[PDB]
Amino acid sequence: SMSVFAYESSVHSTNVLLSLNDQRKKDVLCDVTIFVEGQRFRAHRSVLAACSSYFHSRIVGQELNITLPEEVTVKGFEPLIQFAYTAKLILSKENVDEVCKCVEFLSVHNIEE
Amino acid sequence: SVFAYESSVHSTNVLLSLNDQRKKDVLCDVTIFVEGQRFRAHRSVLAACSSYFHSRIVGQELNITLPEEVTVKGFEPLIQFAYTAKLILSKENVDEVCKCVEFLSVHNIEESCFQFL
Repeated sequence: SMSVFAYESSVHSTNVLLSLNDQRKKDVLCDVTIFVEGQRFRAHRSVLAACSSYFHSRIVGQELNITLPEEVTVKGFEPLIQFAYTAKLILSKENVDEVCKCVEFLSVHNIEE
Repeated sequence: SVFAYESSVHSTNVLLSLNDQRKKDVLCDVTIFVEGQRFRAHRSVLAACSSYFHSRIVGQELNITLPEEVTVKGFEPLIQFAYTAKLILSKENVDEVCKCVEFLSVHNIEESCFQFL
């Protein structure tokens, strides 16, 4: 019958993000280093720009080194880079104000505040 | 006490953004040559989506020339799949797309739908 068919993968995007996270954790095929409180986080500039307006501004014109200022803490940032790369944001009484602030600062998209 | 949120759309937003960078030619790092046509992409995404690109990328400005088995008619829908999750097949393109999936070893495509067209 069929002249056309639109095949749709329900697993593909989750799989891309998983592979990008695996790249990140193994430090393979990354292209940016973020410095937070003197701690080095490896990442992909495309993914950071996708997930955050702040990173988008600091990346789009441009290896790359980005220093986040003292308002950004590791306790606040670490869960957000994990969100960026996993779709899962784990918050606790301990980290929630630091995370909340760092979402305003980095302008991280798609987080129900 | 803890709240853990899991977005089922988040990975689909990131891929949308990456597709938009790709179309604008912003933040890309590899150029693919197919039939003398130039396709800009992200090496990380091609590696994630294809064993062939993974081998050509992992230890490596990056230029990747696909051989004459790879055609634009076969390739274009697959680079679009890789960045959208949607593969549009037609009686015209389906054999070319199918061969190019075998050649590139593109992940996450149910091969049984080639048979519909």
